[PDB]
Amino acid sequence: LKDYALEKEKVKKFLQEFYQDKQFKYGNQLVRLAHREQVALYVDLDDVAEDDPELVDSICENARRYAKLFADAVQELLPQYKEREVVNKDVLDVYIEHRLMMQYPAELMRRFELYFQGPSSNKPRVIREVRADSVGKLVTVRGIVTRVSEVKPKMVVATYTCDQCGAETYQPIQSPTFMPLIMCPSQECQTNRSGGRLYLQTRGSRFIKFQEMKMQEHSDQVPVGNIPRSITVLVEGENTRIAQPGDHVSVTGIFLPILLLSETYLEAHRIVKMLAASIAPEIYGHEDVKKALLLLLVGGVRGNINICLMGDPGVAKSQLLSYIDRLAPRSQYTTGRGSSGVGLTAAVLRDSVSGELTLEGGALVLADQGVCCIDEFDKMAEADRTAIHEVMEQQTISIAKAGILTTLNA
Amino acid sequence: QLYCDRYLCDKVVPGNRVTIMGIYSIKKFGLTTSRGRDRVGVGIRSSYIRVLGIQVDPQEEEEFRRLAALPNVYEVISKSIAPSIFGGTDMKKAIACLLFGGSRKRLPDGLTRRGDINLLMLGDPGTAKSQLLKFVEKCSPIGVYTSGKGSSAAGLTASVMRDPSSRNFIMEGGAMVLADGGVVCIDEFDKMREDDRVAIHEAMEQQTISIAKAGITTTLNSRCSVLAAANS
Amino acid sequence: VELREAQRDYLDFLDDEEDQGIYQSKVRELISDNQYRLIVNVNDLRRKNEKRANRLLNNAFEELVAFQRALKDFVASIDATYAKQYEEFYVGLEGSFGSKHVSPRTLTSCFLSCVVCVEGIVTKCSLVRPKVVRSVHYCPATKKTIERRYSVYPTKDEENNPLETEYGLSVYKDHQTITIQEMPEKAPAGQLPRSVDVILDDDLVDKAKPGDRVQVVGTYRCLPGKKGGYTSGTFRTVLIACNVKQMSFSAEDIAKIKKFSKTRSKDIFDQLAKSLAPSIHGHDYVKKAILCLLLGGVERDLENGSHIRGDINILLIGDPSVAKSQLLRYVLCTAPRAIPTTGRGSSGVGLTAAVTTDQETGERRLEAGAMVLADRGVVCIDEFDKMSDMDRTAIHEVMEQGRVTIAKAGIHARLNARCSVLAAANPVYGRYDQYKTPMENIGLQDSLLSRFDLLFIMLDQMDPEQDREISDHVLRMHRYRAPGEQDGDAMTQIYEKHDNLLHGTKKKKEKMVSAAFMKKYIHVAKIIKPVLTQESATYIAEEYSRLRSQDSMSSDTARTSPVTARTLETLIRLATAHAKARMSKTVDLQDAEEAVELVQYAYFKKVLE
DNA sequence: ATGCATGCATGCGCATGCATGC
DNA sequence: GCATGCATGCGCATGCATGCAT
Ligand SMILES: Nc1ncnc2c1ncn2[C@@H]1O[C@H](COP(=O)(O)OP(=O)(O)O)[C@@H](O)[C@H]1O
Ligand SMILES: Nc1ncnc2c1ncn2[C@@H]1O[C@H](COP(=O)(O)OP(=O)(O)O)[C@@H](O)[C@H]1O
Ligand SMILES: Nc1ncnc2c1ncn2[C@@H]1O[C@H](COP(=O)(O)OP(=O)(O)O)[C@@H](O)[C@H]1O
Ligand SMILES: [Mg+2]
Ligand SMILES: [Mg+2]
Ligand SMILES: [Mg+2]
Ligand SMILES: [Zn+2]
Repeated sequence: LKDYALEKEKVKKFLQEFYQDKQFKYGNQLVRLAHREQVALYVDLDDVAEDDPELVDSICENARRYAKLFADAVQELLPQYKEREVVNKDVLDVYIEHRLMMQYPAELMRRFELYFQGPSSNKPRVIREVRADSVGKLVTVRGIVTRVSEVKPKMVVATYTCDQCGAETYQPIQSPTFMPLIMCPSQECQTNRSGGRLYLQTRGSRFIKFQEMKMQEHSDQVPVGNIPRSITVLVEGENTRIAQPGDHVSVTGIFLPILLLSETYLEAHRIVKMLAASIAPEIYGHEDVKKALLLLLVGGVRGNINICLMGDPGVAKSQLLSYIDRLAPRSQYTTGRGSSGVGLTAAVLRDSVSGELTLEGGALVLADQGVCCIDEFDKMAEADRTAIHEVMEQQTISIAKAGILTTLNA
Repeated sequence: QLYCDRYLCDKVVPGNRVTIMGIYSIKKFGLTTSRGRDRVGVGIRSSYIRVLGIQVDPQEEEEFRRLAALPNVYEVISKSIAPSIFGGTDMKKAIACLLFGGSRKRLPDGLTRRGDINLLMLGDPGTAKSQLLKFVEKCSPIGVYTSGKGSSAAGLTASVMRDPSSRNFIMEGGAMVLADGGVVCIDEFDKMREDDRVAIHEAMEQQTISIAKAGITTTLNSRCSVLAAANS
Repeated sequence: VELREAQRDYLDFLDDEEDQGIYQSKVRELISDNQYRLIVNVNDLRRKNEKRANRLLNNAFEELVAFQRALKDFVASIDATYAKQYEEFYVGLEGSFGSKHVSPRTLTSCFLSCVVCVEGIVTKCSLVRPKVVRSVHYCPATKKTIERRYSVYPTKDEENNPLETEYGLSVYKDHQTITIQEMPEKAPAGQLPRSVDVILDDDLVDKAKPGDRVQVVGTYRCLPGKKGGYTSGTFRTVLIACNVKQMSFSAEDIAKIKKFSKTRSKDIFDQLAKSLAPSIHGHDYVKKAILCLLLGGVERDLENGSHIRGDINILLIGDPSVAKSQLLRYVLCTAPRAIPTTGRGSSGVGLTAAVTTDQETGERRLEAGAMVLADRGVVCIDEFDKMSDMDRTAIHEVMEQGRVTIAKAGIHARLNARCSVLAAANPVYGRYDQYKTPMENIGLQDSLLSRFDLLFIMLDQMDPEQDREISDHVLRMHRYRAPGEQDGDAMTQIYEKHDNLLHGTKKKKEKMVSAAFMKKYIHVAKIIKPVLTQESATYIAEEYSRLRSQDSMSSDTARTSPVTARTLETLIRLATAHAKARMSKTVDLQDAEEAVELVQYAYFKKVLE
């Protein structure tokens, strides 16, 4: 065991004594955060390595506690660096100013979020190997995003106004479901025993963006004869709208369970994305077949280009397609009937959060503003060929079937 | 509904014709208010029968040794095969030696060699071919009779499915699978379907059937002698 | 008193170092390997103490607890430093149980509270879940910490102060549930199967997968009726596993392998090819090709991420009764991961993994196909001609790059399919017509043949001497009876013992290699990674150029398969396999010459007028 | 202490996709 | 070139069992 006051003081002095980068970065960050010119601050654990490394291990073992400690330390440090009022203040800032002018939960007055970035010395793990030993620790995972949910608000602190008094009641939320209050716990109502009833307020309450996403293992890390496993990641704060389906990402986060069995999930902190005619030097010849690929990659000024290669077997057409798929930033590769029909166009599926139906696109939708590669084109079905022709000539897909009536941009 | 306890379990395979002696009783699970859409029935208890009895619908060694020790066993066996049918002594002898059958042999390399005999008959209608097949089916300790295209409610070869409710691999016993070491008689050899025709090749050659589906790969054993009839 | 005596007996069992024991070395290895599970043979315990074995079999929980306590004490005595990490150790069991070897169909209540062994196939699996052991809570208001152990979740302090949970300080253990079904090969025909439920904890969670054949040893227990004023009197039975085994190496045979290699060298490949299958007469080139498949090539990966295939594919075509199915069955028996898939037995959905929408959760999951399971293995396809075109198109991707791409809206994946294929097919006319060209007889598209590496044509030539030799061999094999078996009854040295019938009087000058030694040598050779030399590269290139230019030097002979760029890779792969045949490091000239001879034999055939 | 919402099959009605047979 | 047989997802309602919040 160890007292948290000493470690809080150490964090406070660390946030103020890290000039060794020459400009004082943390001073500027705190100034921007105090003047409402910045809404997110990220802490480098590699930067902490200059100080005592025991703090790094403690954070890696009890990340949530130290995140809260950092948030409290930053909140306490904010008043010192303040110089001026808010230039342009919004509704929440108006409520904060009015409340200060006239105990309040810390997160209610707080308007910033803190996150941890994993140390470079910490080797990334595998989705298959994260187990009970990693519960509560800080981990780094590399994978591919497959499903993403829409952005929706989520309550943080609920504010209630009484029927017969001007007092405002505050209720923190730390559970997926919460029980609303009924009676007024205000001192005036308690003394008078009036029994007034509270009413929820949307304006006074605090909301944060919420998102769901799913990740899968890379095909290289899959063991012999097995199938890639999937993990679920929650996104909140400014980290929202970063990940998209089909992208290769690396996420640093915390492994936490949900309630004696339990279900696990990940809370994200940092998400990151992973002549000149020298395409595939491994292949001899085909000098005049490589400039066309370069022009296809560059594109025109609709200015799209479509290229087809017909050839006898054994001249290695597939390797060029694979190289093009790997080189392009947004690319999709199809082999044949394994991704026919529903694999292209789009389909309707249930939602994880809303519980309703939403449209998820196929390979063509994912390859929007990118390059798509098709192998064994002559073997495709008639419907797929018609869809490909529609994409080539019109650049939009039209779907009109039972339950689906949409026009997708491709 | 029937309830079996202790040693009475597994004594009956589904499909058997049984005569059961027991006690006619009713279920007792306390009391409960009538539920569901219909509440007309009042004071009705489900009934069942508690089963207590089930009936299913060394000296011979010397007799068999004496029968086999004679010098004229072959003629006696040949005459014993369908005495009602006139002629066809050679066919009767062939049917008898098919019924007795050969011997299977394994090898150190792990390969196996067939120990069963297969026969084919061609002829004009009215030559009493189906009668011989029925006699063989009745005489053999294990025997199946089919029409080439399976049967009324059973196929010629096995099939594998997965139950969506329980996620278990259910196999439907085919005509070839239902017989192990017996004789399978097949009339109308010409009208066989494509999949069955392909499978019977492996069934006759290696006496095994290999079935591979999503998440499963199995090799069932079918050690069946085949007696077939066909038309011109 | 009884528990203390059992613990004393268990402690006495382990101290065998002064009695030629091995368990002390096993414990030392476990400490070295950071493992906390020991496997003890039941047969040895029964030999040393029959009463303790009988008590353990007839009563599991108490005896297992006592044995775990004894193991804890023993590990403490050896190195108490290691015992600090883990609270308790776990026990594994092995051996022959006899009457307790019970199939899922024969499980009864007579085996309650006992230790049983079952063999089956896995059909249902569940997600890995954590389970709480200890909980730690902290009170920010009073700066006090509380501890709870589990074998009610506190939320408030004594003065109603809120409590904050410390997830990192808590202890969790893995948990999973699986289902085992009776194997269809043993279940009675026409009857529904029966299944058992198994619980896996700690390090045994990730040792099973659906569609796999396993053997599980564990205790059999009932589950008590849950809370209620009225009980039905029926309890559910669930197996608690202690050891799971995947049904399928020596120590001093390394000296034998080294001696045999350093002695024979060049003759190694010839002897291995000759002794492939005594039960089959002739077809030396086919045996050599099968041996090359068993050895295989070398997979190469480069900086740009490009992939080069290292597997070989062989297609055999010929008249009926030339022992092709026998060779396929022998390969199935010998190969470690061998899967037979006939023409119409499995469709494209069975050979290739598919997507199924799970009704329980609403998600979409992947179910592996036949080729997906056979990773780094062999797939045998009899009656290849009967296969539909679409299945061939699906198999084309695996034959090209050994990968499968699947995509259905909401999910997309790429699975590894690095396998090798044996195919057996019949001619379109039933029997191979000598006069007609091979193109008409085979009746296959050029792309499919090109994706194959080797094509073999076998003919049943009715030559009197060949017929005499074949009849001699067949009747010698048929007359053979295994030694130790009475006549008329119904139903490891490097070189096999000579037999008067299996080998013959003339063959006394030579001997065949034993199956087990052959398997070990094949595995060791497959481990080895050879390197290509500069001398062989120019020779191979020049011979490839000669082969391509042979179009003007083909005389009256025809070509079975077109010559493309894949033929050079086939040459290199066969050379690499032949280099793997004998334990070496570099590719030599004769190594490439053997592959060149094989290609010469396979690719060209004379046409009779 | 009691009546009800929910978890787990199962029938119903339907549309959609893959294979083939004339 | 197309209608049909054979899975399979989708959406839904209905019935049987049980477990406890007001
Ligand atoms: N011009 C070339 N240079 C180098 N290698 C080649 C060339 N042409 C073919 N190859 C080799 O031949 C093989 C052809 O296989 P693949 O790419 O599947 O052919 P295709 O794409 O025509 O089906 C490749 O592995 C490649 O290494
Ligand atoms: N050689 C024979 N001896 C006695 N009865 C015969 C003979 N040949 C034919 N029959 C009679 O004629 C009928 C032939 O019908 P069936 O055996 O069904 O013909 P198939 O089998 O060729 O269709 C039988 O019922 C049988 O009683
Ligand atoms: N060269 C041979 N040596 C020994 N036995 C042979 C030989 N050729 C054929 N046979 C025998 O003939 C049978 C051929 O059956 P099978 O292997 O199914 O033929 P195919 O595979 O050509 O259809 C085998 O059981 C085998 O014992
Ligand atoms: Mg290609
Ligand atoms: Mg008839
Ligand atoms: Mg064959
Ligand atoms: Zn009030």
